[PDB]
Amino acid sequence: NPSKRHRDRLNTELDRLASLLPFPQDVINKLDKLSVLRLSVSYLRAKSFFDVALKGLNLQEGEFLLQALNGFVLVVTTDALVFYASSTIQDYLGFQQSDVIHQSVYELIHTEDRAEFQRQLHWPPENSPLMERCFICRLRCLLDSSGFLAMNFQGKLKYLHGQKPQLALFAIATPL
Amino acid sequence: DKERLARENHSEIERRRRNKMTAYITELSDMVPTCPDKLTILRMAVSHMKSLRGSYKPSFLTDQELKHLILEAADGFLFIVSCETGRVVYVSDSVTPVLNQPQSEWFGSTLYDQVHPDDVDKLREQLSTSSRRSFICRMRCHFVVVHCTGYIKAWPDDDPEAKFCLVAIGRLQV
DNA sequence: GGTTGCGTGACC
DNA sequence: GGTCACGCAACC
Ligand SMILES: [Er+3]
Ligand SMILES: [Er+3]
Ligand SMILES: [Er+3]
Ligand SMILES: [Er+3]
Ligand SMILES: [Er+3]
Ligand SMILES: [Er+3]
Ligand SMILES: [Er+3]
Repeated sequence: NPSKRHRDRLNTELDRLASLLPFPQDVINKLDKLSVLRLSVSYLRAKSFFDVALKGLNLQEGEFLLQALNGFVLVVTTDALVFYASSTIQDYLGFQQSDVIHQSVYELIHTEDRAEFQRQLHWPPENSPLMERCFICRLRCLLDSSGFLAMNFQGKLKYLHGQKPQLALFAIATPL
Repeated sequence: DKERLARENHSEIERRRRNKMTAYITELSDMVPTCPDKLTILRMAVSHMKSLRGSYKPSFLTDQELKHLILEAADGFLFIVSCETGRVVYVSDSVTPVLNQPQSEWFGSTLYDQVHPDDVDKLREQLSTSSRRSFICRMRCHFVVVHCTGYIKAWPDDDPEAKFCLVAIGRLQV
């Protein structure tokens, strides 16, 4: 039929796109078709924002940055959606970044601390003295933990561009 | 015998799959060279992706994007130093907003020269090499409190195991 | 022949 | 609770 070709050639592009994503093959192949799109736009959003803001070991640098840090990096929006979760989130919380991005941050936070976090999202010029955030919060953990691993977000909330003028929390997770 | 209702709630669910599907296409059409057929938007999206880009490491974010990000959220800079001889191996350009004097008196100088005198003895203890080390020290420009976190990697994928070096990042303590 | 949406069912 | 694949009725 012609509808079967419709859906088919509509799928092959999702498969190619997925294969182009910047994750290990282990996770790429188990990606839900919706996830493909969702995170695939998360990628482009990050690239745009970094192009506007940023407008041989230099390569090894990134890798070194992820491992050398005692925790992981988090970028959330006022919509309370993980704009970014570094690969190392798996190393301390047992979550794969693939399934953390573009998912309600509140699905990682303890109910008690959920409120305080919601307050940390919303308090403003670019680099004010205000809205420097350094708060403690407990985040779900999947390691052998008792769930709710306690750690400490030290970060600097700043304006998020490239999306369409919303704010966002850019922070580091310090486990201790 | 009203199961049709609960199967009518099934419709509502499958519907959101569309909205979520379509809504992403629109989202995925705002990060592309356009303001249209969806399929076309997906082919153009593939094109965009391929334009952006043995063992090889993919990355959501490049070294510039991480370097920057860490430098924004925490005021952290990377440095690799030699695990015994106080010899610096590498320092990112992020040593300019955190501290000053980038890439001159840090380029070939010993890490012991960049710290306090009364911290040398407390530092060599970290570099015994007798897997992951973290500490705090006082760094030059007069002086600031720097929290250093990192791991040990050697400098010359196996099945069992791999002069060493301290690969760490230092950020202003708080 | 194209694509946009809709209500079903099987299969988890 | 959700995914994936049908087939259908529209319409350029
Ligand atoms: Er899903
Ligand atoms: Er790199
Ligand atoms: Er309690
Ligand atoms: Er029935
Ligand atoms: Er700062
Ligand atoms: Er000097
Ligand atoms: Er081997």
